[PDB]
Amino acid sequence: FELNINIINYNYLGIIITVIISIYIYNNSNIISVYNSNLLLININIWMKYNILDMLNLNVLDYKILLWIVVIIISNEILLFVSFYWIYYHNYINYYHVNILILNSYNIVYNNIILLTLLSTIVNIKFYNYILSYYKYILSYLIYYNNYMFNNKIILEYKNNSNYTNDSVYMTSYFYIILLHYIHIYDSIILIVVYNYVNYKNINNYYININIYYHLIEVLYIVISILLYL
Amino acid sequence: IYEGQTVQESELIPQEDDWVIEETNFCLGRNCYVRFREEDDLARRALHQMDSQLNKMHTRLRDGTVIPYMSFHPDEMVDRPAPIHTFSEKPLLKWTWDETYEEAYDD
Amino acid sequence: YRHWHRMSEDDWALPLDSMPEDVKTLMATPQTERGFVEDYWYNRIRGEATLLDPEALPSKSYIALARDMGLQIVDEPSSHMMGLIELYEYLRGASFVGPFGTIENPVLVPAVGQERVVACTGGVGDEEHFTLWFRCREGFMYRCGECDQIFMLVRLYYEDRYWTQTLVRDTFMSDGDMFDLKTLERVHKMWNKDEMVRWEVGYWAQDYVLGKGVLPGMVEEHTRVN
Amino acid sequence: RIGGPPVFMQFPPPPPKEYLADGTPKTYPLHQPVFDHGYTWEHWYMTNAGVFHTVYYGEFAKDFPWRWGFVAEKPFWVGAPILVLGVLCLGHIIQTMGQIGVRPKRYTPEWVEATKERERAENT
Amino acid sequence: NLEDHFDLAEYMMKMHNPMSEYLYWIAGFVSGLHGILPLLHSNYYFSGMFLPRDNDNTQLCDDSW
Amino acid sequence: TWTEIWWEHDPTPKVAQYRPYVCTVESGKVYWWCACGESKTQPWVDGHCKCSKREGGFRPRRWEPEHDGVRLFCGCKSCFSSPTWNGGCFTKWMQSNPAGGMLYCFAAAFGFGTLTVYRKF
Amino acid sequence: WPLWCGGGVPDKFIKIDPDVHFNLQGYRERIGWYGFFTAFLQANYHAFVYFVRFIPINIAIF
Amino acid sequence: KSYYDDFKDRLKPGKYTQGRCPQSEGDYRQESKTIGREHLNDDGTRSKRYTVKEADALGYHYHPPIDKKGQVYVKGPNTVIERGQTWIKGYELPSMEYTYGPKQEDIPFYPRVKLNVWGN
Amino acid sequence: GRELPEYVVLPHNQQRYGRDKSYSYFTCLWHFPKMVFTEKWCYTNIMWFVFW
Amino acid sequence: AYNGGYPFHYVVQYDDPNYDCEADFEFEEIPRDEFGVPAHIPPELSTQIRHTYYVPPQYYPFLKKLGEDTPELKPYTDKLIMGDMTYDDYEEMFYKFAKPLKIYRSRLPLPYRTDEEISQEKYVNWCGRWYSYRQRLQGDYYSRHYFRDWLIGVMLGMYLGNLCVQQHRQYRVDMKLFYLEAPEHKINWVKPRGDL
Ligand SMILES: CCCCCCCCCCCCCCCCCC(=O)OC[C@H](COP(=O)([O-])OCC(O)COP(=O)([O-])OC[C@@H](COC(=O)CCCCCCCCCCCCCCCCC)OC(=O)CCCCCCCCCCCCCCCCC)OC(=O)CCCCCCCCCCCCCCCCC
Ligand SMILES: CCCCCCCCCCCCCCCCCC(=O)OC[C@H](COP(=O)([O-])OCC(O)COP(=O)([O-])OC[C@@H](COC(=O)CCCCCCCCCCCCCCCCC)OC(=O)CCCCCCCCCCCCCCCCC)OC(=O)CCCCCCCCCCCCCCCCC
Ligand SMILES: CCCCCCCCCCCCCCCCCC(=O)OC[C@H](COP(=O)([O-])OCC(O)COP(=O)([O-])OC[C@@H](COC(=O)CCCCCCCCCCCCCCCCC)OC(=O)CCCCCCCCCCCCCCCCC)OC(=O)CCCCCCCCCCCCCCCCC
Ligand SMILES: CCCCCCCC/C=C/CCCCCCCC(=O)OC[C@H](COP(=O)(O)OCCN)OC(=O)CCCCCCC/C=C/CCCCCCCC
Ligand SMILES: CCCCCCCC/C=C/CCCCCCCC(=O)OC[C@H](COP(=O)(O)OCCN)OC(=O)CCCCCCC/C=C/CCCCCCCC
Ligand SMILES: CCCCCCCC/C=C/CCCCCCCC(=O)OC[C@H](COP(=O)(O)OCCN)OC(=O)CCCCCCC/C=C/CCCCCCCC
Ligand SMILES: [Zn+2]
Ligand SMILES: [Zn+2]
Ligand SMILES: [Zn+2]
Repeated sequence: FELNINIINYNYLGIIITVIISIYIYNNSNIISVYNSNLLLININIWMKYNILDMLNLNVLDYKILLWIVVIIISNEILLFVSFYWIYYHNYINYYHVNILILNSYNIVYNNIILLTLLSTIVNIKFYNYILSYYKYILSYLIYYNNYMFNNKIILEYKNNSNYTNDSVYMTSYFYIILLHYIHIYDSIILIVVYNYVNYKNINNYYININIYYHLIEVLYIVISILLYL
Repeated sequence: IYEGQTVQESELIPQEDDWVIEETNFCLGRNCYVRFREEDDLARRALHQMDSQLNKMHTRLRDGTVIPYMSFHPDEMVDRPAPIHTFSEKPLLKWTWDETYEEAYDD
Repeated sequence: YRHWHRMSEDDWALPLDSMPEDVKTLMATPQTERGFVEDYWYNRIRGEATLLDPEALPSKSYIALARDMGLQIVDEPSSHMMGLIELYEYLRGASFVGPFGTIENPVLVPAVGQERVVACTGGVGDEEHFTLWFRCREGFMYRCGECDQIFMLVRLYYEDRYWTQTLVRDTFMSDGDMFDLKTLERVHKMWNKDEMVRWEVGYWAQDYVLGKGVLPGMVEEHTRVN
Repeated sequence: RIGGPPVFMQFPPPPPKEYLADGTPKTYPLHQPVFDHGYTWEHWYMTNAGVFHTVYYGEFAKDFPWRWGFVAEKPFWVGAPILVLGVLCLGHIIQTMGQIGVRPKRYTPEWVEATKERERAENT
Repeated sequence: NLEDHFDLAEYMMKMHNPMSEYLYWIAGFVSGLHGILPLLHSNYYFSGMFLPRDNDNTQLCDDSW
Repeated sequence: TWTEIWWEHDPTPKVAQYRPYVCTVESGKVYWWCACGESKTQPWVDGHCKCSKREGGFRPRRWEPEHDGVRLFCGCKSCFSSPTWNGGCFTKWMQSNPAGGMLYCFAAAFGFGTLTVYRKF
Repeated sequence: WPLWCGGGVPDKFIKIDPDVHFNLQGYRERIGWYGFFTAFLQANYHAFVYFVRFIPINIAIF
Repeated sequence: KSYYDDFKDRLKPGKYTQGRCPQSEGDYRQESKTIGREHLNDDGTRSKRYTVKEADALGYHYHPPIDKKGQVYVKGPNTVIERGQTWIKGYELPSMEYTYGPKQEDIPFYPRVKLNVWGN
Repeated sequence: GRELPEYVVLPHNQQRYGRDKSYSYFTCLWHFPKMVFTEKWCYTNIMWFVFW
Repeated sequence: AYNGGYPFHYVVQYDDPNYDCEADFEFEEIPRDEFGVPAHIPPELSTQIRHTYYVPPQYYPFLKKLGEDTPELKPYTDKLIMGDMTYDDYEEMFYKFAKPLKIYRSRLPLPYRTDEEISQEKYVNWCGRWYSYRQRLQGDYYSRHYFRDWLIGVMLGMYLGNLCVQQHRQYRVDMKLFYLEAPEHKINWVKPRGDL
C-alpha cells in the first residue's frame, strides 16, 4: 500500500520570493525593480514546475484542489473590480456637469467589443480542439495579433485624451478602471504565451484555467463599457 | 437529541441474584512530567516517550474486553508531543446501518 | 477504485523493449526469484505459448492451463488474504460503514501496523452518538464505553512482511514443470513464417534465445538513434 | 501503488549505547533539574484522561524553583489577597518615582479658588 | 529513525542547546526596544532631552523640583 | 430527590446532620468520609459503619486537601461537592421541612432586599 | 510522459540512473567551481523556455 | 506518604548549568566518532550534517527502503495457540511508575459512567 | 546491511553531560553572556555574521 | 458515458510498416481504428457496422469444451464459434463470471481472553445496560433541575434591573423640577467673558 498523500517536506522558493518582494521596498533605483521583477517571474515559474512534477503522485484530488483555488482567485479579481465600480459610482452625483469631455459612445466601445469578442472566439476554438485532442497552430498567432491591436489602440487613446487624472475624480476613475482591465489583459498574455499541446490532455489544469480567465476579462469589459462609454 | 442507548426490560434481568455493577477503577494511575533517564540518548528517550502515552492505555473489564482511552476529537489520538507524520494509516470513522447483503453470510 | 487515477498504458501491457534479453535464464528462474518485470514476461511468454497452440488446449486441464497463464487457483487461505487487501485498499478513500459490532462478530479494523485510530458513532438512528476516537491496538477486544460496540484489529502480516498481491502468489502458487524452450520454438514457427510475424513476443523471445539479432529484421529492430 | 511511500515502517534499532572507559554509562544533557530548597509539598489533581477515564496528576515541589515552591506551599486565599495588594502598591510606587516633588501651580490653593470663582460665574 | 519521529526532537526530549531559547528571548527583547529607543531619540531631536521632567511643559511653583 | 423518587438502585444515605462539620486538615494526608451517615466519628469513617464494611453499596469517600486549613464537610451526605460542603445540607433540610425553609429563605431574602434597596435607592 | 498517457522507460534506454543522479554527497568537488556554475544555469531551463516564448510579444508592444 | 521519596534515587542533582560542560572541556558541537552514531553529535543531538548539509530529502545518501518484491520489514504479533484457537496477546504499556516515577498505589477511585446527556 | 554492536566503550572517562544544575530566576543574566564570550561556536558565528 | 465517449486508450493501426506519426510530416496516410475502420469513415457510421471476432477454426474444439464444462458459459462460446460475438457480447461474458473475494472470520486470530473472562460476557453486557438506563433517566432529572434553576437567575436579574428602573424613575421626577423650582437654575446670570 501507500500513503494517501506524498508529503512535501522542504521548500526554499518561499524565502526567495519573499526576499524578492522586500527588494521592491528597499530599492534606491527603479532599475533594480525592473530586474527584480524578472527574478520574481523566474521563481514563480519554478513553483509552477513543482506543480507539474506533482503529477507523478497520480493523486485524483490534485486537479480538484487547483480548480477550486482558481475559482477563489477569480472571485477576488471580481471583487477588486467591484471596489473600482464602487469608487466610480460613489461620486456619480458629481459627473456629467463638469467642464470635461467624456468619451464618445460610438468608436472606442464598438471596436473594442468586436475585438474582445474575437478573442473569446479564438479561446473557444482552443477549448474545442482540447476536447477533440487536436491542435491548430494559427490560433495562438491570432491571439497575439488581437493583443497587439488592443495595446496599440489603448496607447493612442491615453496619449490623445485631452483631460488628465488631476482634472476630476471622473477622469481618475476612467483611467484607473481602464488600466485595471489592461493589466488583466496583460496577465492573459503572460498565461497564453506558453499554450502548447500536452498529451495528458484533460488532466491538465492549465486549459480550464485559461478558458475561465479569458471569459472573465471579456465579461468585465462589458460592465466597463456600459458604465463608462454607454 | 442523544439520550443514551435504548434498553429493553428483558436486558436488565440478571442471571444471578448477587450481581452488582462492577467496581473497576477508571483512574489510569498517578502521573506527572515524563521523567527521562540521563543515560538514555535521543533515540532511547523517544522510546521512553512513546511508552508513556495515555491514549494507548485502557481498562480491562471482567469479560476480557477493554474500554480504551476515548476522546470526542482526533486531536487526542496522536502521540504527545505530535510527531512529524501522524496518520500514516487513515483513521476509520465507523458508521452503522441495517443494510446487509447475502454474500457476507453462509448457510 | 474511485481514488485511483486513470489507467496508464503500462496497466494494459508492457512494451517489448522491456523484455529481459536473457530469455533462457528468465524461463528457468523460480517465481520467488522473479521481479515485477521478469514475472510479467515469464507469464506472457509462457501463457501465450500455450494459448497459441490450439491443438493442445482441449486436452489441457484447467489446473495446467491456469498455471501456464500465471493465474492463481483460489483457496480459502489465499482468498482470505486477497479479500482483506482489497478491503484495506477500498477504505483508503471510502467511508467505513457496516453492521453493529458484537463479541461474536467484532468490527474488523484492517491495519498494516500494530495500531490504527478508529471512531465509534454508535448504532443507527437515536442510538448514534458523537464520535468517540480511540487507538485500536493489536491483541485487545475494544469495547466502546458509551454504546458497548466491540472492535478488533486485523493485521495484514505474514512472516516479517505485510500482505500484498505478489506475497500471496509466492506463498501459495507452486512452480510446475520447468518451461521447455522447444515449445517456444515450435509455436514460433507456427505463427511466424516468411516475413509474416503474427506472434511477435515469441519472435523477440526466440531471437533472444538464439543470442540477439539473429532472426530476420531483428538487427534493424534493435538499432536505435537515441 | 507498488513502490510508493509505505503506509507503515518499523523503527530501526537504536544506535549502540555508550559507556565511559571505567564502565559508567554515558549521560546526556537533560533539562529536568532537581531544584534545591526545603519545600517538599506534593499536590495531586484528578485530570480528564479522555471521556471515560481520569489520571491523578501530581506536582512535586522539587520540580519547581524556590520562588514557586514558596508561593505554592501557602493556602491560596492567604497568598492571593496579599499578592493583589502588593502588586497594586508596587505599580503605584513605580509610577510615583518620576514625579517626586513636582508642584504644578494649577493645583495650588490660589488656583483652586480661582476655578471656584469661574464655576460660580458660569454656573457650572 | 527514532530520533526523527518527534518534531523538534531535541527540545521535546529535553536535550536542546539553551542558546536557542536565549535567542528567542533576545529577539523579543530587541522587538521591545523598537518602541523605547525611537521614543528617546525623537524626544532629544525635538527638545534636546531624552525624557521630560513631569509637568515640565506647564507652569510650576518656585520650589518645584 | 434522585434517590427518593427517580432512581431506586443507588444507595440512599441517612442524614447525620443538616449542618456541615468543621475540621482542620493537613496537606499530604488522606481522609475517608462517611457516605452512610451512621459512623460515630463523623465526618470520617469509624471502621464500623456501612462504608467501612462495604455493605449495601456504601464505600468510604477518599479526600485529600491541597493546602492545610479548616474545611467544611458534608453532614447531609448528599452535597453535590461531597465530601466538601457547598450548601446542600441546607437544601436537603428544606426538602424535609419545607415550612422551615420558607421562613429562612424569606428572612434571607428580606435582608438582601433591604440592604440592596437602601444602598442604591 | 510517465503519466496515464504513457508509462515507464525500458531499462535499455535509461540514461539518468538515480543512483548516480542522486547521492549528491561531495558533488561540488566532483564538478568544480565552473561545473557548479553550469549546473546553476541548467537548473533554470524551465525559466529559460518561458522567456523565449514571452519576450517577443513584449518587443512588439515596446 | 511522600511519593517523591520513592523515586528520589533516580533523580541525581545535576552538575553543570544547562547540562553541558564548557565547550573547551568537551566539544559537543563535533560529530561523534562512535560507530553507528555518525548521525549524532557527541552530546547526542542530531548533527547538522545529517539534518541540513546532507539531508536525504535533498538527494544525499539515496537509499530506497522498499525491496524488489515491494516489501518492508514488519514485526509480527505475539501469537499463542491454545484451546484450539490462535490468540494474539496485546502489548501492555509499562507501569506508569517506570515512565513517570510515582508508585502506582492508593489511586483515587473514578468509576465508569456513560456520557452526561440532557434528556426530555 | 550493516552490523553494529549492542554497546561501545568510549576511550575517554569524562562525564561531560547530565542533568542541568538547579538555577535561579536570574541565572540567565550571567550564563548567557558567558556563552557568548567563552564558547567558540558562539563568537565565531557572531564575528562571521558581523564581518560579512 | 464518460469523457464524452472518447476512450482514454484505444488502438490505432497504420498501413505502412515504417510509418511514424512523429517523424514523418507527410499527408497521404490515413490511420485506422482497432477494428480496422479507416479514419475517414465517421464513428456514427462505423459503430453501426457490426464487427465480430473471428478465431482460427482450430480453436473451435477448445471453445466447445469451455461451454460443456460450464453450461452458463455455453451461449457466449457458441456466439464466438459462429462468429456472432461482438465487443459488447464479450464484455457481458467477462463481467458475468467475475466474483468477489471472500473473507473468512474463522481465520482471524482473536485477542487473548482467558476462559474465566469469556464466561463473564453476559455480566458485562448486563452492567452496560444498567449504565445506559441510569444515564437516560439522569438526563431527564438534570434537565428539569438546572433549567428550573435558570428561573432564579431571571428573577434575580429582574430584581436588580428593577433597582435601576426606580433610580431612573426618581431621576426623571427630579429633572422635571429643575427648571421649575430648583434654585440651582439661574437666568440673567452668565455674562460673556469677551476676547482675551
Ligand atoms: C487571385 C487571388 C485572389 C486573392 C484575394 C485575396 C484573398 C486574401 C485572403 C487573406 C485571408 C487572411 C485571413 C487572416 C486570418 C487568419 C487565417 C488563418 O486562420 O490562416 C490559417 C493558415 C494556416 O494555418 P494552419 O495552422 O497551418 O492550419 C489551420 C487549419 O487547420 C487550416 O487552415 P485553413 O487552410 O482552413 O485556412 C483557411 C483560411 C481562413 O481565413 C479565411 O478564410 C479568411 C478570409 C478573409 C478574406 C480577407 C480578404 C482581404 C482582402 C482585402 C482587400 C482590400 C482592398 C482595398 C482596395 C482599396 C482601393 C481604394 O485561412 C487562409 O487561407 C488564410 C490566408 C492564407 C494565405 C497565406 C499566404 C500569405 C498571404 C497571401 C495573400 C495573397 C493575396 C493575393 C491577392 C491577389 C488579388 C488579385 O495560416 C497561414 O497560412 C499562416 C499565416 C498566414 C495567414 C494569413 C495571411 C494574410 C494574408 C492577407 C492577404 C490579403 C491582404 C489584403 C490587404 C488589403 C489592404 C487594403
Ligand atoms: C507575550 C509574552 C508572554 C507569553 C506568555 C504565554 C506563553 C505560553 C507558551 C507558548 C509556547 C508556544 C510553543 C512553544 C514551542 C517551542 C518549541 C521549541 O522550543 O522549538 C525548538 C527551538 C529550536 O531548538 P533546536 O531544535 O535545538 O534548534 C537548534 C537550532 O536550529 C540550531 O542550533 P544552532 O546553535 O546552530 O543555532 C544557530 C544560531 C547560531 O547561534 C549563535 O551563533 C549564537 C551567538 C550568540 C548571539 C547572542 C545574541 C547577542 C546579542 C548582542 C546584543 C548586543 C547589544 C548591544 C547594545 C549596545 C547599546 C549601547 O542562530 C543563528 O545562526 C541564527 C539566529 C537568528 C535568530 C535569533 C535572532 C536574535 C535577534 C536579532 C536582532 C537583530 C536586531 C537588528 C536591528 C537593527 C535595526 C537597523 O527553540 C527555540 O528556537 C527557542 C524557543 C524558546 C521558547 C520556547 C517556549 C517556552 C515557553 C514560552 C516562554 C516565554 C517566552 C516569552 C517571549 C520572550 C520574551 C523576551
Ligand atoms: C435567600 C438569599 C437572597 C435571596 C434573594 C432573592 C432575589 C430574587 C431571586 C429569586 C428568588 C430566589 C430564591 C431561591 C430559593 C432556593 C431555590 C433552590 O433550588 O435552592 C437550592 C439551589 C441549589 O442548591 P444545591 O444544588 O444544594 O447547591 C447549593 C450551592 O450553594 C450552590 O449554589 P449556586 O451554585 O446556585 O450558587 C449561586 C451562585 C453561582 O454564581 C456563580 O457561580 C458565578 C460565577 C461567576 C462570578 C463572576 C463574578 C463577577 C465578575 C465581574 C466582572 C468584572 C470584574 C472586575 C474586577 C475588578 C478588580 C477586582 O450565584 C451567584 O453567585 C450570584 C451571581 C449573580 C450575578 C452577579 C453579578 C451582579 C451584577 C448586578 C448588576 C451590576 C451593576 C453595577 C452598577 C454600579 C455599581 C452598583 O440554590 C439556589 O438556588 C441558591 C440561590 C442563591 C442565589 C443568591 C445570589 C445573590 C446575588 C446578589 C447580587 C447582588 C448585586 C448587587 C449590585 C446590584 C447593582 C444594580
Ligand atoms: C501586482 C498584481 C499581480 C501580479 C504580480 C505577480 C503575482 C504573482 C502571483 C501568482 C500566483 C499563481 C497562482 C497559481 C495557482 C494555480 C496553479 C496551477 O494550477 O498551475 C498548474 C497549471 C497546470 O499544470 P499541470 O502540470 O497540467 O497540472 C498541475 C497539477 N495538477 O499550470 C499553469 O497554470 C501554467 C502556468 C504557466 C505560466 C506561468 C507564468 C507565471 C507568471 C508570473 C507573473 C509574475 C510577474 C511579476 C511582476 C512583478 C512586478 C509587477
Ligand atoms: C439587472 C442587472 C443590474 C443589477 C444591478 C444590481 C446592483 C446591486 C447594488 C448592490 C449595492 C447596493 C448599495 C446600496 C445602494 C446605495 C446607493 C447610493 O446611495 O448611491 C450614492 C452613494 C454615495 O452617496 P453619499 O455617500 O451619501 O454621498 C456621495 C457624495 N459624493 O453611493 C454609494 O455609496 C453606492 C456605492 C455602491 C454601488 C456600486 C458598487 C457596488 C455594486 C457592484 C455590482 C457588481 C456587478 C453586479 C453584481 C450582481 C450580479 C448578479
Ligand atoms: C536611573 C535609574 C535606573 C533604574 C533602572 C531599573 C531597571 C529595572 C529593570 C526591571 C526589569 C527587569 C527585567 C528582567 C528580565 C529577565 C529576562 C529573563 O529571564 O530572560 C530569560 C532568557 C532566557 O533564559 P532561560 O529561560 O533561563 O534559558 C535557559 C534555558 N531555560 O534569558 C536570556 O536570554 C538572557 C539574556 C536576556 C537579555 C537581557 C539583557 C538585555 C540588555 C539590557 C541592557 C540594559 C542597559 C541599561 C543601561 C542603563 C544606563 C544607565
Ligand atoms: Zn460507541
Ligand atoms: Zn459510613
Ligand atoms: Zn451536605
